[PDB]
Amino acid sequence: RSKDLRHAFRSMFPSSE
Repeated sequence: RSKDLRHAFRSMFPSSE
């Protein structure tokens, strides 16, 4: 979704990585 696209920003962080 267009709102879920904001969750992709976390992938850049070390928490998601």
